[PDB]
Amino acid sequence: MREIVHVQGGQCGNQIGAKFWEVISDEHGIDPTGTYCGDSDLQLERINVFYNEATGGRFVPRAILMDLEPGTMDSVRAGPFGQLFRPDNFVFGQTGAGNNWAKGHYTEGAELIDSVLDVVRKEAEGCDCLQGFQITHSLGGGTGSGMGTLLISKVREEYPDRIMETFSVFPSPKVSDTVVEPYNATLSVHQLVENADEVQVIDNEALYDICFRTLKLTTPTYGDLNHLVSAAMSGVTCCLRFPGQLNSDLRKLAVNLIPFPRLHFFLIGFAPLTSRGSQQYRALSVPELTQQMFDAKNMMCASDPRHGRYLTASAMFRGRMSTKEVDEQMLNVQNKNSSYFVEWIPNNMKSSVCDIPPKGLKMSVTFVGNSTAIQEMFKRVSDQFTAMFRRKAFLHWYTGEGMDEMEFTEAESNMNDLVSEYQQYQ
Amino acid sequence: MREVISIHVGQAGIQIGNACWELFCLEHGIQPDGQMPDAFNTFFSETGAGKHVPRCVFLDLEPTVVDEVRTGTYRHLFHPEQLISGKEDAANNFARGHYTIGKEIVDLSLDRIRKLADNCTGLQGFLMFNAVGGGTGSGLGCLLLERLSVDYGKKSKLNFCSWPSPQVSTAVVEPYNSVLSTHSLLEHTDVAVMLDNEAIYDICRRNLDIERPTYTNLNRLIAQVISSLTASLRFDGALNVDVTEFQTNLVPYPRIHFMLSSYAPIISAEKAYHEQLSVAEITNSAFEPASMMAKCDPRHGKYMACCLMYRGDVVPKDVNAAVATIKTKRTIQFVDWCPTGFKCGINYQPPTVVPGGDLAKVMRAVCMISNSTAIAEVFSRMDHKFDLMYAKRAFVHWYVGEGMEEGEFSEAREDLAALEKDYEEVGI
Amino acid sequence: MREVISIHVGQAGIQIGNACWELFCLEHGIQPDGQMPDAFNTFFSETGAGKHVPRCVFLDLEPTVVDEVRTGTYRHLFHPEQLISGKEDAANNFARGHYTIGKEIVDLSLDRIRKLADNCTGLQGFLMFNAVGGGTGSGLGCLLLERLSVDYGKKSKLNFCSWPSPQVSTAVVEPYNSVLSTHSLLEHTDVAVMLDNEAIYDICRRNLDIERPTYTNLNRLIAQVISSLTASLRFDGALNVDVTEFQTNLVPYPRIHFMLSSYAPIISAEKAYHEQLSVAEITNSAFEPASMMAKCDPRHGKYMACCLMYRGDVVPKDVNAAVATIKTKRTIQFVDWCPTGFKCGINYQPPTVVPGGDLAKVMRAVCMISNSTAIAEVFSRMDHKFDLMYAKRAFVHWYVGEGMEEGEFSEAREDLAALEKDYEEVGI
Repeated sequence: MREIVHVQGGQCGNQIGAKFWEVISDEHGIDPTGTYCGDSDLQLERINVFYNEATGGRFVPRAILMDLEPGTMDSVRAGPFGQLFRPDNFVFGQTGAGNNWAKGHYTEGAELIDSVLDVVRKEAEGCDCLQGFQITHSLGGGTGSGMGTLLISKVREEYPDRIMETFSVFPSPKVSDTVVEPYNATLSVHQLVENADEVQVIDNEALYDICFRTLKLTTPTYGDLNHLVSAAMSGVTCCLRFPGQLNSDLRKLAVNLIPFPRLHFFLIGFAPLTSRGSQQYRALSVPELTQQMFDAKNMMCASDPRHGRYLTASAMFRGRMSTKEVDEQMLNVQNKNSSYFVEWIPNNMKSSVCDIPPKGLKMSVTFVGNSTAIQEMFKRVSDQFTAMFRRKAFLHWYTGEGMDEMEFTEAESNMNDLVSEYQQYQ
Repeated sequence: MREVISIHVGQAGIQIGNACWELFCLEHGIQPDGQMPDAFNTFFSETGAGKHVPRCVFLDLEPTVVDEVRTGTYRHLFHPEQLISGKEDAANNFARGHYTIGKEIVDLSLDRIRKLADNCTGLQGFLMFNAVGGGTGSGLGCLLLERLSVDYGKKSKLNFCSWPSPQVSTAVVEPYNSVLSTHSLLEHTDVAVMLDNEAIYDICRRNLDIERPTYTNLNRLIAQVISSLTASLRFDGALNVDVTEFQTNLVPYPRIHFMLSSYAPIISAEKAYHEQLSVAEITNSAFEPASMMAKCDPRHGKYMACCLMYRGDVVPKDVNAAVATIKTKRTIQFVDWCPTGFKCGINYQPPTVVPGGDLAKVMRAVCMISNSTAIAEVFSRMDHKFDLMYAKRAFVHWYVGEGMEEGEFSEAREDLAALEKDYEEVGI
Repeated sequence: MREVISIHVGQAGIQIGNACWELFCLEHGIQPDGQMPDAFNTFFSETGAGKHVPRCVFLDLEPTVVDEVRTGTYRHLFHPEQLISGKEDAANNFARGHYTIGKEIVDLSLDRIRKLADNCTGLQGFLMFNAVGGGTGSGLGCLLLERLSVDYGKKSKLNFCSWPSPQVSTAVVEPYNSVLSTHSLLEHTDVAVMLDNEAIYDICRRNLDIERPTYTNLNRLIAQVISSLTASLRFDGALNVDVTEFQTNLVPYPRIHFMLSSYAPIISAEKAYHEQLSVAEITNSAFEPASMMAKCDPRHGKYMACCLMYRGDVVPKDVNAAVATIKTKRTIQFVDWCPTGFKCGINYQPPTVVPGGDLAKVMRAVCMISNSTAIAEVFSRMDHKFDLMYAKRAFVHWYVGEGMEEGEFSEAREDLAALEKDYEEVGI
């Protein structure tokens, strides 16, 4: 049928991907041993999208784990749902790119990339005919940003016509891990604009805001943040895995979202999100759900959507629900919030209904929106990049391992024009 | 002997066809297996020991809509190669459904259609069900109609289009999809009926008082219209008409074959208790502008031709009295050069009710199919919305890079512009 | 064929209509469903398999009184669209009911009335029920009447106004609403009957001997008057009277169409046992000033015209014997220019008693509608009360701020002053 090959790169990508396989396996009813339990036909009818039969009855994920450091991949294996993956699909590195984009892309990543290309071709070609890839990584680190995006370049050259969706966490706006964030981010974006088909932006500070103000969790760990991102990642591929009244695949979402080929950066949201206290007090219905979906407080990028215009947005609803309220609420938002939508695209909103809700909830929605408010982040990290590059700070940890001066200027030029093009349609 | 072949293309075509074939099975009293415990021969084939298989093909590029029919209650109703599936979706792209992933499925589809049409020559025609705003419903709809036109040249081809609504769309690329489809529906279909989604939404809100209808309650209403349309072919009546005489009676000029629909009464168990359903009153409700099923107010248009299908305990003298009242009423406008603006048709068998559905048992019903000059608004609004999108070439790179040439947008636009001038010139 | 349309506007109109329609259903023997287990054609329609739906519309701006009818026992007697509800109350303002909120509901009201009036020609007239002292009964009641006057010109329009009492008010701003309504029901109403609350209160205290009746006991008595008025349309009689023949016989000049009521006998089960209910004595009790239904003593008036509707086992010879005694009695006096001041009607069908109600089963009854010059006092009392209120401009800011201008108070006052002088000039 249609198949998605999963690639998890870097420490962030592995730990966000580990919880993704937790949430998908539970949704399809796979035991951590790999066996099926749950006696329902709809769970198993579309399982080849993410799993492979192993002639012993067991299902193995089509996932490739990639890092340059052996530590964090051992942690994923040792944890629960860690015995699910095939041991050959783990590709280690020994030395590790110490938060260096240059050593992740040019020097240290180069002797590993041949090995990860072997394993991704083995899984990709082995079926009938592939639908796409999904890559989860970070654009702050070394191995997630450097060799993660090298894989994107190599697999686009091998499979040119297939879609390639990437879940990237951006650098945080105010306070920052890994002091060379803007060097890693700007160098990764300029060839992720030319090699990736749809790119979905996550910020850690937006996730912290959600876990404080909406979920009211006192101590959110990385376990809880990754669970939220995994919920949204499962919602975008609801339609592939379950039937629905109005079906919409990943390429259906791509054609409906991106008006011009350069701009394919999306904001992700999830609803409903209530505290344990307020679970029993809240109305679950379509009009309430669309109101939480169109909130700045619920978006997983910390960029205020009210400062720009939604060029086009899409809402993948899940659950047994009536399609008039799916239609009329999307009309309601365009009439009420007239100023926040662009005028030369009529009916900017796209709706899709999948009939199987996530476990425990009667109804849920994932929001993917192509907004021109994403220029606030591209401007911000460009200014942080231009502040450090004028004085040539931390440059010879990139210059020394074969990345010359001209590619930094090209990276800034290729990203400043992206800011300008968003202003063009504002 | 005489039969009709149904083609369902796209997700909307299949799910409307699911409702259509559930009604047809219950009306002729066949079980989901396909055996009843020669009036039905126009829709079902005899296959050995009392067993009947429908004369339909299901075509979609997505497997996710057809597989549930393969595994549902109606697994063994359909012949397994009448349900044809591709591998990847058209993904709201006319160019995908027409050029790239088109040729792999249409060859298999034409093989099934040829085997189904060569059983008893003298077949009436083709019914095509599709969504105009979609990818495969528009793209594969063009390609299959081109191939059917070349092979079965002298044939009637009726199309039931789920046209996009003026306000609600549930896609963004539908101004592109609709104008490109209408170029290929103009030269390749014989009679097209426009059905709108929000028209059936508001019919279900006022007449049935369902505030939250799903796609299933829209499809039941569509199925009742098609059953009443083909009731004359299946059952005996006082004044019957087949599908060939629709073209003679509704299409005055070759390009003007766009038709509206209305069905009356559509009443629940709360309202059927309190209404008399006289032939005079159900025909008054049929011509009422908010009971039209296309969201196109006919007050600002002139009726070119109108065709009324009465079904049930209807005497022909009450039909003649009821149509006379309509002519004398001044709120409708007929065109001056069509004095005999009506075709009447009477069938004996009352409309069938699906158990556990939302309609009530009615003793008599009317289905109205009308040609009017009010259709100028429904094409001019889509003409406007394509102009906004194409102003600076939004969403074009998905079409043009993926196999069709820049300029087919312009050629389709001038064809739609020619259709607008044609409707204006006829109404003078 | 021959029917009348009932309009109920305001809370008082609805609750009086509730008692009216309970009596009409029980006398013609239809159940609350609407199916009986051509006499009913003047009030009820035919809807399919033996079901009958009333020809009435219920109008209020405040939803509480119409929701409670829609959820009660009589849910499916009424058509769901015949009970029209607003969102917010008129709140004792003529200005609100006429100008601000009133216009949003009148369009929906006229649509229902047009559909109900187009069923047959020879529509006999319209019966309107409203409270003069209220907001929506006065404001929206007037507004409906301009639109009815322009459309249905020649059709008779009878009004039953629940006039404010001399002493009891239950409202403070109702002198303003009453004078404004009376100005605007002069030119929009053919026949107006005044029903007063304290007149029914003291009739129930002396005749039926109930010390604590409520509004539902008032409404039963009102329902008996309307049933006796329209008994000749529904049933056969010895000498029948139509509704167009009331205005010919009781209105001498266009501006005098304000009449009283009386009904006799209204006796309980313990008193009916002891009374011989002769035609002579029930007509003596009808003309008795303490049995009148407006609280307006006719001893200081002159009867201009009188209409007597006998109902039951009444022979025409006892009518002639009884009315001769009335003419010869000197405490009741007639005007000099009207020598024959009587219209008599006899109907066969005896009055029907509601079970659990407080009237007794009687073999004969009289309903009397009389025009007199005693109406000068009932306009004079509000003319005193309106002048007191308006002298230092109280409660006017509620009207003026809401959309009517200052000066319609002045115009209404001078029109009422003109009406007082007209009644005085006729009686000379």
